[PDB]
Amino acid sequence: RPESELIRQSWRVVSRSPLEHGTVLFARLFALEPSLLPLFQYNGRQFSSPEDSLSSPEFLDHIRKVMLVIDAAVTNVEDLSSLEEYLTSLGRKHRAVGVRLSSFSTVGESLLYMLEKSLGPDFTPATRTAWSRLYGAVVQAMSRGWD
Amino acid sequence: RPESELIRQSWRVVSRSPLEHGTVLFARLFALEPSLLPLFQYNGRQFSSPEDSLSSPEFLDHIRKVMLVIDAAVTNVEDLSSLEEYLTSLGRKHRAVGVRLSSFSTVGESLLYMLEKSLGPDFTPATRTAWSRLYGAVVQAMSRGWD
Amino acid sequence: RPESELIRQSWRVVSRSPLEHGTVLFARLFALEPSLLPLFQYNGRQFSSPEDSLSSPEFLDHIRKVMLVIDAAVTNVEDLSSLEEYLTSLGRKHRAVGVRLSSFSTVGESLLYMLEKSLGPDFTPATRTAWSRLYGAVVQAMSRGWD
Amino acid sequence: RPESELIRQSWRVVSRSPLEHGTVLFARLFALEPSLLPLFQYNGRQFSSPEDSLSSPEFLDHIRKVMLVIDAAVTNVEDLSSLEEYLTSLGRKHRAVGVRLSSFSTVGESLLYMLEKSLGPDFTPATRTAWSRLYGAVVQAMSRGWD
Amino acid sequence: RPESELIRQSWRVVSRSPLEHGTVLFARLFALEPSLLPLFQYNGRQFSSPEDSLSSPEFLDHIRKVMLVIDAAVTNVEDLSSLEEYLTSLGRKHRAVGVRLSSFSTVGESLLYMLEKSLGPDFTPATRTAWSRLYGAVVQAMSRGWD
Amino acid sequence: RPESELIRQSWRVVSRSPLEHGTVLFARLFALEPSLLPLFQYNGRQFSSPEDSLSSPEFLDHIRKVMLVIDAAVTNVEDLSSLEEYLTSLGRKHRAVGVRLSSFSTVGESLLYMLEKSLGPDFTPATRTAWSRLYGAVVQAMSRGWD
Ligand code: HEM
Ligand code: HEM
Ligand code: HEM
Ligand code: HEM
Ligand code: HEM
Ligand code: HEM
Repeated sequence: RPESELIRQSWRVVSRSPLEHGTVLFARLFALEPSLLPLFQYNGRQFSSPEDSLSSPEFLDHIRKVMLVIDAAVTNVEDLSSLEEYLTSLGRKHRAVGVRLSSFSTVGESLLYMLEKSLGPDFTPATRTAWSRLYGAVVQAMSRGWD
Repeated sequence: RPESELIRQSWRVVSRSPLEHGTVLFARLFALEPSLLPLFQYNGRQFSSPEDSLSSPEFLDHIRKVMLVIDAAVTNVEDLSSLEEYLTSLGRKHRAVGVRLSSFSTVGESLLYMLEKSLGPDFTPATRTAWSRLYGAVVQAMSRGWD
Repeated sequence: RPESELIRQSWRVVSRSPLEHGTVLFARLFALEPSLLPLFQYNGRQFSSPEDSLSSPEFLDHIRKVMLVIDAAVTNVEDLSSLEEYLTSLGRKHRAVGVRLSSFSTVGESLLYMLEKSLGPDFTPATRTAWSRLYGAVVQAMSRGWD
Repeated sequence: RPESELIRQSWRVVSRSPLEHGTVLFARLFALEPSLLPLFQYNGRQFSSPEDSLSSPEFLDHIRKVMLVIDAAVTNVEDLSSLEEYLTSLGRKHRAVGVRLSSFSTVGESLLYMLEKSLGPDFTPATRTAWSRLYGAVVQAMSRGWD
Repeated sequence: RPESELIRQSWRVVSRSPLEHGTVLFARLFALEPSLLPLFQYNGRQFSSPEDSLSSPEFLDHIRKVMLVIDAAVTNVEDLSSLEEYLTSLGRKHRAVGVRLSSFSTVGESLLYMLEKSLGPDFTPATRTAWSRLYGAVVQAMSRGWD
Repeated sequence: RPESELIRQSWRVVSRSPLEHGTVLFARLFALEPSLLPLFQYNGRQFSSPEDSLSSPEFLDHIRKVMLVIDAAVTNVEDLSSLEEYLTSLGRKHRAVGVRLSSFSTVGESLLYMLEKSLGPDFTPATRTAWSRLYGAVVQAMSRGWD
């Protein structure tokens, strides 16, 4: 709740260029968990390398979608239960596409990584903790989709 | 069932040189999930790098075994319950050797990858879907081995 | 000269979002030649991983500079001797920063890679050849900087 | 129990320089499962590359802690129930820090890898089996922490 | 000359399945020098990942060609000057395709690697030395192509 | 010369545990230039992966040798011509073992990387510059070995 400001202020920097920042998050994600790459299947084809995904307009569009859902979480940072229904169904989608629930922890690490690299000295441990708890709440809501 | 032909016709190309095609599938598998490499323990030793596994006659023999089980699935594409018992026990084996059930999804992605690269324009989305469902059925049967 | 049109038409697609396309080229470059990463030294620090470079405003600014020099080459596709002086000095710069001349061949491969992935079916072998020869001419001019 | 000697004798070599050997185990671990790297969060920061973790005094200190817990397992090789309580709580810790139980299988593979490379011809299949069963017992005790 | 037998006897094992062994050599080559991958340009396209090259009939055909040139070197192990002309022109080819002379040292390391993994205990240091000198002589002849 | 103190003070931290710091430098080196790994040939065998080199007592011994030569450069920071003869012959050695002169630039980047990670805030750009120039002088002397 004091850290709701910490979320708000830190997100301001990154929301100004969501694709550039989102591309950091996804490049980091594939570096940590390369087995996620085949799950982005567009026009019946699999990306061979992570740099392949960055040439795909559909993949970059998904980066934008991801950033908009995080942006919705920031907007509702003070009460995330308003998004529970939407997030539950987003979890069910991703379950359908083949994402394991556990892969969302790597996503969280990739989000925290992108924030640390963007904010530098401004990524205080209280900012880390706040984002950890906001992201934790998002994934909690999403996890409902897996049962 | 119409796609049983799609399975049959597409497999014809790859079954003519099963080791060459199987080597693609396994090179792709280790690229996506490097932590599978230590599970192939022959003569009490661990492969250091994926290219090490390709020099091992026992490892290449396992590639041939893998291709023969897929070949059996194609032969019984129209009724896979004939193989359920064999596949259940194959799952129990792999559980014993240390493979997590979830790793079989990466195997599926590696199989679809090898088929896409071998068939090129001939890997139609209906062919993708058919193989996804055949492979899904194989792993369903195998998953019984984990309980 | 007929292929000067091939250059012009193919570049139109990519010049509309130069950073997005340039990010493909650089991600590919570091995947092929990871030893280039330490040469981008901003504020006395070295990037640890390729995804680190994508969070750096200075690094992304260099991507934009790269795309503008290629854009100048396209503008002068019909007579590149107008840029020889500028390109010679750009080569001398890069020599100073520690880039080996030979690394520019990997850059060429990364440029052709980004074009192939962006143009798909539109990247005809005549388009490949044209870009190979335009890029070859740019590097020829730049190579003067190394003596 | 005869292999309790096999454990004892084989550990003697490695316990003389625990950090050097532990560094092998961890370099191998990150090579197999790169997604573990962000879990070592010291001073609110994430390591970008595995070589980053090797410059961290806190990370090297954790290597030493790891080796001391294995050393305790060797000391109690003949009766591991004396360590059950300590190990259960160590599991609960690691659960808290974000380690999935399943990641401990990769740790086991990394431990067996380091032992094979250190012992060479001396890593007999009976030595492999003994360490597999000792490590299996340690993780069994630790797994209690996850429920 | 005594080691001409060492060459002959050691090559016998590998020449029985040249593609399988050649695939080890090339997988190792791309692992050491990933920047070689774009040089294999078939039908105007670049392989994204090393596992892509293993699905390409043209790439596997080149593996077979490579093994046949080494096989010719073994046949003329006692007098390599008979192949100088052929090898000089093979060097000129490869120069044309964009291979740097220096990359042939990595090839040598990949050849020695494949031999070590295939021969195991049979890869004696005298066998290593013999192959080093045979390969050195082949590349010496090839190096003429670069001037 | 004022920066001779900058060299001296910064080296003090790292010389207290030369193997630990040297292991960072070499892990970084293989991450940037994997093709260097086969050049460390001990007992006629090639390391498959970088983590293999860290289990080798001979390889770790070479890390110690490397650190002692740098330590000699620091001791003679105020007049490096005293070491020219020794360094020239060290260059001739390395030429013999198969190291290309150009690979020593990657070594320099790996040394600067290890220093940055060890010194953190203490690695000022004047400290970077000083080490760049000291290392540059060492390699200049070594380069004599290549002609
Ligand atoms: C584990 C990493 C992830 C993977 C592999 C993944 C994959 C996918 C796939 C396959 C689709 C369907 C195809 C498409 O619409 O592009 C999709 C859609 C979508 N994703 Fe992701 N995703 C990941 C993480 C996320 C995250 C973290 C968010 C935001 C919090 C997100 C937001 C969205 C949205 C908004 C859609 C479109 C929604 C719809 O059609 O109902 N994704 N994702
Ligand atoms: C996740 C990837 C896989 C791994 C790590 C793996 C590993 C192993 C291991 C350790 C063995 C025992 C040693 C040996 O016989 O070589 C084995 C045996 C075998 N595997 Fe796999 N395997 C994988 C996937 C597959 C697949 C997908 C198939 C076919 C659908 C398959 C078919 C076989 C067969 C037929 C045997 C011998 C059967 C027996 O002894 O009862 N394997 N595998
Ligand atoms: C081998 C890959 C390359 C590397 C490692 C590299 C590195 C650098 C570095 C260190 C600088 C100085 C710092 C900076 O201004 O950001 C720089 C500047 C610059 N680069 Fe690159 N570069 C590469 C390729 C290119 C290419 C292919 C182009 C365009 C054809 C290009 C265009 C520029 C421009 C326009 C500048 C600023 C010019 C100036 O200050 O005079 N670079 N590059
Ligand atoms: C999966 C690989 C592992 C990861 C990611 C991991 C991570 C961590 C983390 C984050 C901490 C807390 C911060 C710290 O104290 O450094 C920790 C502490 C610790 N770890 Fe590990 N660890 C792993 C494996 C192990 C193993 C295998 C052992 C020994 C069997 C071990 C022994 C310890 C000990 C003794 C502590 C301090 C205990 C305490 O504070 O109560 N760790 N580890
Ligand atoms: C550095 C690694 C190498 C690369 C990147 C490479 C690449 C190529 C390329 C691009 C071609 C032309 C396209 C083709 O015919 O497939 C080729 C042809 C060929 N290569 Fe290689 N090559 C390498 C090593 C070798 C080696 C070591 C040998 C045997 C000693 C070899 C034997 C051949 C032969 C016999 C041909 C066909 C000859 C001709 O058309 O005149 N290559 N290679
Ligand atoms: C490019 C990275 C390097 C590689 C691949 C490399 C490789 C080798 C090899 C193969 C040997 C012979 C076998 C052995 O004695 O272990 C050696 C010896 C040695 N190296 Fe390195 N080396 C590298 C960098 C360095 C550096 C930077 C230094 C110190 C500045 C150094 C200092 C030494 C010393 C003192 C010896 C023993 C000297 C002798 O026998 O005359 N090495 N190195």
